[PDB]
Amino acid sequence: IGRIGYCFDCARACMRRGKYIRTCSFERKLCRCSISDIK
Amino acid sequence: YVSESEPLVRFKNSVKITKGDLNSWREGTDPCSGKWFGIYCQKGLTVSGIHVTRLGLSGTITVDDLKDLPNLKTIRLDNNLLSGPLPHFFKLRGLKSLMLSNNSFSGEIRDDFFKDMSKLKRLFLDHNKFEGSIPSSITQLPQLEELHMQSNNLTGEIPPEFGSMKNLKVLDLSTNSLDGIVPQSIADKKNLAVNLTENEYLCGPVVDVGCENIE
Repeated sequence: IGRIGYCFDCARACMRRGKYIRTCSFERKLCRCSISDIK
Repeated sequence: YVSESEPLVRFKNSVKITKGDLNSWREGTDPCSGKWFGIYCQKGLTVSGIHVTRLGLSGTITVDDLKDLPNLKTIRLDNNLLSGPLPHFFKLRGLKSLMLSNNSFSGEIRDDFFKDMSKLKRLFLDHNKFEGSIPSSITQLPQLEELHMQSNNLTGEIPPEFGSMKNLKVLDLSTNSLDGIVPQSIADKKNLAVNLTENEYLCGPVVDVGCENIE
């Protein structure tokens, strides 16, 4: 497991929803994306 | 007016100055002479503003004396070393502008603190050490145009009442730890300049953040 690794996976998770990454923390297992779609 | 020298002089003794001084606040002289450091007067007749900036005022302050200045409309105590919770500003009923930027005022401001301050137009509480929630009475200020509370230790949700503030044009709550979801009313509001950045856990309409954790 890893922290920065987690945010990259968050980034990808967000990208496969057409959204930008917004919020990421490994300790809280929270990855949040934007509401808006990529421009 | 000379009579207005009495409350100011009392106020001068109720604070600890550690840089410069207020020796130009001489009891029995009209504070509107032009000789008083930091005094603004309306039409050069009656004291309407007090500006005691960068004097290293430290410890607790009391402002009660200032209620005897009928035309006092602005106070600026920016850039000092004030700490403790807010003094009795609410006794200064005609106050239009209150500036406390860059001090160490602390605690959670009691929700009803501002109820008696219906004339406030500008409120700067930024760069202090306020914690807990935004007091609900701030949202009830019918004349408020600007609120700056950036750089404190604030938490909890942002009250939706902000969206229904007729005169509000500037709302800076950045770099706190405000929480939960942003009320839609706030995003809806017409020509409002808002800044909610550096509140990590905020989600919703203005910060542009889906609330759902996708992990």
